[PDB]
Amino acid sequence: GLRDTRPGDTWLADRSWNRPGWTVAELEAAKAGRTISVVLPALDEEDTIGSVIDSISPLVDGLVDELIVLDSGSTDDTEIRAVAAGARVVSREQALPEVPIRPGKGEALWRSLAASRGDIVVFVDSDLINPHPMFVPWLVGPLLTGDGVHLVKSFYRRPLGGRVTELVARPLLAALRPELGCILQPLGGEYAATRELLTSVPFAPGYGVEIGLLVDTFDRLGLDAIAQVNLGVREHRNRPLAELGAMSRQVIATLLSRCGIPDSGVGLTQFVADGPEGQSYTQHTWPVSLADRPPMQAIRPR
Amino acid sequence: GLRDTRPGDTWLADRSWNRPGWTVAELEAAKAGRTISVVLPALDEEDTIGSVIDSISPLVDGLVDELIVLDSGSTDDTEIRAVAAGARVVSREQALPEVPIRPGKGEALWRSLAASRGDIVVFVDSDLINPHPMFVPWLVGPLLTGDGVHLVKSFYRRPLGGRVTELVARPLLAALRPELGCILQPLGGEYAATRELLTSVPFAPGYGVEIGLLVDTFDRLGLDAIAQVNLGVREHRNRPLAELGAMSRQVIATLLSRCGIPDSGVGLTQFVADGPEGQSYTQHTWPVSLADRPPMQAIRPR
Ligand SMILES: O=c1ccn([C@@H]2O[C@H](COP(=O)(O)OP(=O)(O)O[C@H]3O[C@H](CO)[C@@H](O)[C@H](O)[C@H]3O)[C@@H](O)[C@H]2O)c(=O)[nH]1
Ligand SMILES: O=c1ccn([C@@H]2O[C@H](COP(=O)(O)OP(=O)(O)O[C@H]3O[C@H](CO)[C@@H](O)[C@H](O)[C@H]3O)[C@@H](O)[C@H]2O)c(=O)[nH]1
Ligand SMILES: [Mn+2]
Ligand SMILES: [Mn+2]
Repeated sequence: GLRDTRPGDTWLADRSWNRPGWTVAELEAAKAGRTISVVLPALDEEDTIGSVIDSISPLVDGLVDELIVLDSGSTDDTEIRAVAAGARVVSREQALPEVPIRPGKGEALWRSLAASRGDIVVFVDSDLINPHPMFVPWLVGPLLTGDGVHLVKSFYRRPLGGRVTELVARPLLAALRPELGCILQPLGGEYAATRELLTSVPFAPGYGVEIGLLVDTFDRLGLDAIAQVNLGVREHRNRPLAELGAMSRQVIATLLSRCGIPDSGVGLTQFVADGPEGQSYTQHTWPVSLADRPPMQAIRPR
Repeated sequence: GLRDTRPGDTWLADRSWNRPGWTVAELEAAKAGRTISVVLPALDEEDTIGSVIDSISPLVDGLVDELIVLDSGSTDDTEIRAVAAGARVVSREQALPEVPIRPGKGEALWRSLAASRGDIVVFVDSDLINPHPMFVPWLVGPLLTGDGVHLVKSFYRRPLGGRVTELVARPLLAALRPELGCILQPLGGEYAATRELLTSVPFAPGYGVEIGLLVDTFDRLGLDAIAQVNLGVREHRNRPLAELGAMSRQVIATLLSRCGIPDSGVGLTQFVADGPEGQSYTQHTWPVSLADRPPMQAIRPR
């Protein structure tokens, strides 16, 4: 199965693979009643976002019913450059105005549930350098085929998550939810899920949103509702070791909470070397949230 | 305090620093009755070990009462090259013959308790490229000064643990034992402890030995028994991402166990890309142990 896989191949819970022999035109006919929304979380991506949107543009009005970019309060020219790419911009404020704004990616995705209409929601990051046009078709594929799959996770390859995936998320999963050891990229920003699922689960804060979702899906619906799809090659912003430490802490906090383990709520305090010889250390404490958002069905029922 | 630190500076639990104004000759007079043993764990280090031993050689017969290299079953010429460096070689077999051998670094250090005699034991890794001669004096310093310190941990700087320290150990500590957030390098192979402490605590398997020790020390004796000392510059073997994943898993397993959290015992399964395009994946499952060794006082009481 994993001895030969092509960009598009689907893996089911029961160690079974499937090669997709359809087109964008074929999947659209397999919809019938069900609608697809694509959401792009964005916090200052004025350089990359244009190219991201253009790859998805031809899908709109056909397969994709609506393309939405969720603005996490960008201070640069992201808001104006997204419109010029032919995308609809919805900020956190207008996505759900009657609930106060909280920082983090988890919020953005949670708020986008209220902002979107589609029966199926697809998330794609807006910092992707050259995304392949077939990304969205590949993610929706396993959902349109009737069997009871609610969450589609993607796996990718670095060109010629990263470290945090391989050292934090995956080993911790092996320790706490061993069944999810078959997930290759648990913290993948590119994934698709049905509204029925998304609106019934709580949404983890910050960078904990993905791993929270994965575990929540597995705990309620079992492994049989989760599928994996090969995308091929992924590339985005190169995060410094300092940032990765913070993200790890949030991934830990989110995963520990989903497993009924009390997390301290104490932020990761880092010690960055000042001078060349490491003569002194600058103390840096990243914030960590243990506050989930309630299932959207509790706030604004579809 | 951390605004200006020199190689040798000691940090106490109560956020207090001390600059060591003594020599190797001065500390030796401050011993009186108490003895020091230095242990070097070694599993195939035939290139580095000679240089490691030579740095510690002049301390023997004076400050260091005995220098012991604990052989973890090296297949190369480590066993013969260690003797030629003027070091005493004790394998796992002869360190404690009446207990069957288990693989991993944790075993090596546990067995070395039975093999060593000193009231104070100092551990230094044998894969260190150019260790500073003052390493051992710096580690024993806070122990010889009477106040109730039982474990001395070192911090270092990369030249011009690594990732696992910063992404796994430290954030997880912040989550589970928040007080140990002030520890800079929790997985440091260079450290010193009193026999009274070492023989009363269980010894974690594999690369979990250090973090297990740190937590066990903190849980029983509190933060007041743990001190930190600057060493300056450290360098060793550059471990590939695959290995680091395994180590992380063991660090997690060990830390989770010390916190009364049940670990699955399921090994981390990794997916390494085969070809250039990542056309297929090779499945690789590292072993993980949840088996501590009992306190040495239970096996061979000093
Ligand atoms: O407060 C925020 C922070 C980020 N983002 C957006 O989310 C996407 C991914 O953010 P990024 O910081 O680049 O994620 P990474 O640091 O690379 O972390 C990786 O792993 C995370 C943990 O699951 C995922 O959330 C990410 O998609 C994935 O890229 C980007 O388009 C951002 O604009 C927001 O909308 N709001
Ligand atoms: O089964 C083993 C494995 C290793 N070692 C020795 O232990 C030392 C450190 O091993 P290494 O694999 O180089 O450690 P790292 O992968 O670099 O891990 C870092 O972080 C670990 C987690 O605490 C510490 O054990 C290490 O000292 C520290 O170098 C070396 O002298 C080895 O010869 C053994 O004696 N037996
Ligand atoms: Mn990114
Ligand atoms: Mn090493």
